[PDB]
Amino acid sequence: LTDPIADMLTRIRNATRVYKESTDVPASRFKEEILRILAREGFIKGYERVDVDGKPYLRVYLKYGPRRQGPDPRPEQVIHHIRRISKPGRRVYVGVKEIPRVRRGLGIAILSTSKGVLTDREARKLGVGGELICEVW
Amino acid sequence: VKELLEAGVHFGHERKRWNPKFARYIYAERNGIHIIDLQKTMEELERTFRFIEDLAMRGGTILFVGTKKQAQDIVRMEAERAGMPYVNQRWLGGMLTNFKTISQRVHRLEELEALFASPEIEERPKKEQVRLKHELERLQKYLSGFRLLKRLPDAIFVVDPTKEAIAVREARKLFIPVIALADTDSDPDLVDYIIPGNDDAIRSIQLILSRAVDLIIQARGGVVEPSPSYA
Amino acid sequence: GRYIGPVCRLCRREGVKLYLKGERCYSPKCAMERRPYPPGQHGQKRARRPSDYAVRLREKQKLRRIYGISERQFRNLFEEASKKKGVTGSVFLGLLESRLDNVVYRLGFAVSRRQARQLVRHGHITVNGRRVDLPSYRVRPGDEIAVAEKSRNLELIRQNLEAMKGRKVGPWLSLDVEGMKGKFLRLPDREDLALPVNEQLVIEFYSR
Amino acid sequence: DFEEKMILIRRTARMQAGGRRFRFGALVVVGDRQGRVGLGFGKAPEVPLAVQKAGYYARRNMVEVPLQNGTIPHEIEVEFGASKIVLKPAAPGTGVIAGAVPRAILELAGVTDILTKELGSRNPINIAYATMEALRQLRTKADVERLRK
RNA sequence: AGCGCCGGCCAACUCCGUGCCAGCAGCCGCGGUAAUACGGAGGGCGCGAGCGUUACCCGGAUUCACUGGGCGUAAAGGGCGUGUAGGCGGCCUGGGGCGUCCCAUGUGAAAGACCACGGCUCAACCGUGGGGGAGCGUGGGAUACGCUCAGGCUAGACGG
RNA sequence: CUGGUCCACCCGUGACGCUGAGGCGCGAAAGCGUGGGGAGCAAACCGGAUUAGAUACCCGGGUAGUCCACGCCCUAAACGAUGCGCGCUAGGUCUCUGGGUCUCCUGGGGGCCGAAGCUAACGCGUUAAGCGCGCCGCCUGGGGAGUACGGCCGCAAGGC
Ligand code: SF4
Ligand SMILES: [Mg+2]
Ligand SMILES: [Mg+2]
Ligand SMILES: [Mg+2]
Ligand SMILES: [Mg+2]
Ligand SMILES: [Mg+2]
Ligand SMILES: [Mg+2]
Ligand SMILES: [Mg+2]
Ligand SMILES: [Mg+2]
Ligand SMILES: [Mg+2]
Ligand SMILES: [Mg+2]
Ligand SMILES: [Mg+2]
Ligand SMILES: [Mg+2]
Ligand SMILES: [Mg+2]
Ligand SMILES: [Mg+2]
Ligand SMILES: [Mg+2]
Ligand SMILES: [Mg+2]
Ligand SMILES: [Mg+2]
Ligand SMILES: [Mg+2]
Ligand SMILES: [Mg+2]
Ligand SMILES: [Mg+2]
Ligand SMILES: [Mg+2]
Ligand SMILES: [Mg+2]
Ligand SMILES: [Mg+2]
Ligand SMILES: [Mg+2]
Ligand SMILES: [Mg+2]
Ligand SMILES: [Mg+2]
Ligand SMILES: [Mg+2]
Ligand SMILES: [Mg+2]
Ligand SMILES: [Mg+2]
Ligand SMILES: [Mg+2]
Ligand SMILES: [Mg+2]
Ligand SMILES: [Mg+2]
Ligand SMILES: [Mg+2]
Ligand SMILES: [Mg+2]
Ligand SMILES: [Mg+2]
Ligand SMILES: [Mg+2]
Ligand SMILES: [Mg+2]
Ligand SMILES: [Mg+2]
Ligand SMILES: [Mg+2]
Ligand SMILES: [Mg+2]
Ligand SMILES: [Mg+2]
Ligand SMILES: [Mg+2]
Ligand SMILES: [Mg+2]
Ligand SMILES: [Mg+2]
Ligand SMILES: [Mg+2]
Ligand SMILES: [Mg+2]
Ligand SMILES: [Mg+2]
Ligand SMILES: [Mg+2]
Ligand SMILES: [Mg+2]
Ligand SMILES: [Mg+2]
Ligand SMILES: [Mg+2]
Ligand SMILES: [Mg+2]
Ligand SMILES: [Mg+2]
Ligand SMILES: [Mg+2]
Ligand SMILES: [Mg+2]
Ligand SMILES: [Mg+2]
Ligand SMILES: [Mg+2]
Ligand SMILES: [Mg+2]
Ligand SMILES: [Mg+2]
Ligand SMILES: [Mg+2]
Ligand SMILES: [Mg+2]
Ligand SMILES: [Mg+2]
Ligand SMILES: [Mg+2]
Ligand SMILES: [Mg+2]
Ligand SMILES: [Mg+2]
Repeated sequence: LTDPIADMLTRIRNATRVYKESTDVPASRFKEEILRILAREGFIKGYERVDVDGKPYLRVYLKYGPRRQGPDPRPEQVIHHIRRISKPGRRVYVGVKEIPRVRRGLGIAILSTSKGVLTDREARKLGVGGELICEVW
Repeated sequence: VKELLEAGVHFGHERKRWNPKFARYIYAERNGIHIIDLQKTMEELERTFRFIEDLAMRGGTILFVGTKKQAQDIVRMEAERAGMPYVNQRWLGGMLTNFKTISQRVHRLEELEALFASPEIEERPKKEQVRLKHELERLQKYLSGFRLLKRLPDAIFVVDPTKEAIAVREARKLFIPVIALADTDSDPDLVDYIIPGNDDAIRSIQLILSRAVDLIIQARGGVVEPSPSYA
Repeated sequence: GRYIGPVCRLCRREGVKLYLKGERCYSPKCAMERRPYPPGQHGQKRARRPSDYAVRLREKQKLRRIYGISERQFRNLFEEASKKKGVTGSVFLGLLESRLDNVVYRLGFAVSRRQARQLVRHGHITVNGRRVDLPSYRVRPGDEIAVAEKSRNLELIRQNLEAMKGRKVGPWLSLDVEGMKGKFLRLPDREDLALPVNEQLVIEFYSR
Repeated sequence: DFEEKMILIRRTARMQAGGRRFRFGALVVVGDRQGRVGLGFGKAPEVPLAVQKAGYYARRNMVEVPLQNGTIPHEIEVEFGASKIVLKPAAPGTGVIAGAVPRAILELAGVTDILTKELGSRNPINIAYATMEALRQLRTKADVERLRK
């Protein structure tokens, strides 16, 4: 394994696309920070720490829309799109004035800064920049 | 309404040839077949019967659809007890999406009903007579229950959605709610109001359809006691 | 310099009345009241479906021919309006409406924009006292436009101001017929101009 | 009722013993310049019948198009079988910057200011379907907040 | 008052002459006896002291794809291993603060680009003022992430 | 004599990993060198038919070669026309091979049908052509052409 953060985001995307209730991911503190940001913004119901085979895991609880009427009744998504930005093979850093605005304000961007893991609006309010982790809308 | 009588007549059906999406209504595999969770059956039945009663109160119509060899008789009597339209022999493709074109045929049916009576005409050539009598037999065979439909219905009652996927497709396309009795080889997403019961045994279908039509009859101010029960 | 040929054919081609002649435009003998089809041999044949480019080109040409401005000046004005802050269509219309010849046509010292151009060019109009002989001069709010003191006793000017004693100028303008002098109050609004033009079509034309 | 704009007409052929026999396909967009737009693709042996059938299909498939000040609430990128459409909101004076097919679809929907680009395959039918899908996926801020909180 | 154009792209159509000739042509293509495509005429369209043509550069070309492409059958997986340099790398704790980010300061000349005002009757042109601006030096701060040092863990890897 | 690989026990080490420009090794058949061998078959070759002709298809013969040792050559529709590693995403069915609580569950291979998804379509679909990350190789209209020239390799044929 080479990218735990991208792996966790892929687990979330794959579990969400089949309307699962919850998905497990190997635990880590940085992953926990990103999950806390996601929960505060309403993209997931929440997360918790559990043990699988004696190993620490994080269980994420997915959230969806109401049932739809028609040929396709599958509910619409709350996480339409989640993408990793900075990668092991190419690191992406932005200053406070290069902070992207995702989806004209409907989406969010997650930043790793010296003040912690922040949303792009949070970082702009604090006037700080750093590594760009991912974008969610 | 039901009160635990479900177990006596049925619990479920179908072995490993299952649809995994049905897993939310399965309890165990004992002989190789899946046993439906009867508490989930009751919980779904409450909602389904509440919706049925609310629809019957407002005067809407329900189209009872069932064409298996285990329901050609139960469906007919149950739907006739309420004076309700039904499809019993074969779903004609487009019976709902092409309702105007298909219902143009019941006009011919009724016109041929007024043709063979003694008063007016018996002077047609005999070969043309046999042609028209073939046409009348086919129209009566395939449209005897469909005749009661004067408009698109407000719900369709289907006894097996896997077997009757074309009817479910037509209903879902037209935004008409679908109620279904479904065993473990069925897709519950396409069914708005599910009853997770066995739909291949005679007594299970009899119980469900009979009590449903009792509720419909009650929703119009009356109590008709006897139903055709056939061991 | 400018277009100096027949002018009713422009109205007949555009399909609408462009009041480019003055008195004859309101007379029954207006060419748009007798032959409302395009000029030439094929003007009375059934029209084919106009393409998108044709529609935008015709709208732009209508707007340009209303003011009698060359395409180079028109495009320079459009790019200038696009540079300015403000809705580019409204800014462009205001910039077009601020030309001196158009301003003195609206004030009533002339009956047509061509006549207003000849009046301005021939030294008959003064802006804030000093004489201006340039039609393209851009009037700013507050500027006073008037007839030259030695030009007040001119028959054409006398008749023009006589015929305007009843007519009322737009809200963005003020006139003193007795004082023979105008005043440019503000940039005209888009609703104040009765222009048979969709300026969105002109903007989209210049986006190509 | 709605304004009707004819987007595409084409003649297709099939073969039999005897030669080619023709059919006409009409792509038609229907809208009221107030938020409703629909697309229809009708095929018929004759052109006026094809246009009539296309309009009939268009009136039975409409989208709600969440307009705001003549523009769209956010940028959108949509793929339909090797065709790609990019839509982006713009200021009230921009106008509609698009190719003929997206321009017709967006103008009949009530969009007055937008920036668009077509990428990949430029087939008009697939571009029109991609435009319709992109208009279907538009969400306002109220929608997303009703979804998340 | 002129120049180009009028088959599609692309705005603007009829008559006569010719007959795979003469000729046109950026691509597709026109012309072989009823040519909106050649030549002329009438008419029309676009610009206008200009209008066309040739040459070259960017665009359209997401057609070298960082933004922003691909490789089963369209062009494209090396015949297969082993492996050097290089590129990338699991969980927890502390130190450093190199990358990274922030603050102050120096530099980033003038002219040019932008914004405002102003002088030539306007404009081109010019004057004044203000703001930006990648990068680099210096001083200070932060430590989430990458790096680095140290100490642990066993889910990767290897061994019995 | 010797390589790989799988399962069970959960015993030891403690991130020791993945990929890999060059390098090195292996690499069907045919072919080449020196010895041996040679039944059958059989390029070239001879004859008979067939045919307008028949430098073929059919028939009768027939030498290298096919076999062995050693040394070269290094190519292919060397194909799953699909690089390797890791993680995640319904199932059903057939089969090979292990462990168990031997109805059945739990590993590792080989096939068929299919969720979601993907694809221009054909089709793929836990043995991905789906969703992702890391590293390598390759493509940029057809022909000229895998040609020419230069360089390296080979006894040659010829290869890169
Ligand atoms: S008389 Fe009529 S047609 Fe002629 S220029 Fe005046 S408005 Fe136009
Ligand atoms: Mg890197
Ligand atoms: Mg359908
Ligand atoms: Mg396409
Ligand atoms: Mg694609
Ligand atoms: Mg293309
Ligand atoms: Mg045209
Ligand atoms: Mg020609
Ligand atoms: Mg010419
Ligand atoms: Mg001729
Ligand atoms: Mg031409
Ligand atoms: Mg000619
Ligand atoms: Mg440009
Ligand atoms: Mg192009
Ligand atoms: Mg480019
Ligand atoms: Mg491009
Ligand atoms: Mg790229
Ligand atoms: Mg490509
Ligand atoms: Mg391929
Ligand atoms: Mg492919
Ligand atoms: Mg090929
Ligand atoms: Mg290619
Ligand atoms: Mg190929
Ligand atoms: Mg290979
Ligand atoms: Mg190959
Ligand atoms: Mg090999
Ligand atoms: Mg090596
Ligand atoms: Mg290796
Ligand atoms: Mg190698
Ligand atoms: Mg190494
Ligand atoms: Mg530092
Ligand atoms: Mg400077
Ligand atoms: Mg001035
Ligand atoms: Mg200055
Ligand atoms: Mg410093
Ligand atoms: Mg690290
Ligand atoms: Mg360590
Ligand atoms: Mg091996
Ligand atoms: Mg151990
Ligand atoms: Mg230890
Ligand atoms: Mg690794
Ligand atoms: Mg390398
Ligand atoms: Mg070999
Ligand atoms: Mg071989
Ligand atoms: Mg050999
Ligand atoms: Mg030999
Ligand atoms: Mg022979
Ligand atoms: Mg012969
Ligand atoms: Mg032989
Ligand atoms: Mg022989
Ligand atoms: Mg021999
Ligand atoms: Mg092979
Ligand atoms: Mg290949
Ligand atoms: Mg490949
Ligand atoms: Mg490789
Ligand atoms: Mg298997
Ligand atoms: Mg299998
Ligand atoms: Mg298969
Ligand atoms: Mg498959
Ligand atoms: Mg398979
Ligand atoms: Mg592919
Ligand atoms: Mg190319
Ligand atoms: Mg070579
Ligand atoms: Mg050579
Ligand atoms: Mg040699
Ligand atoms: Mg070769």
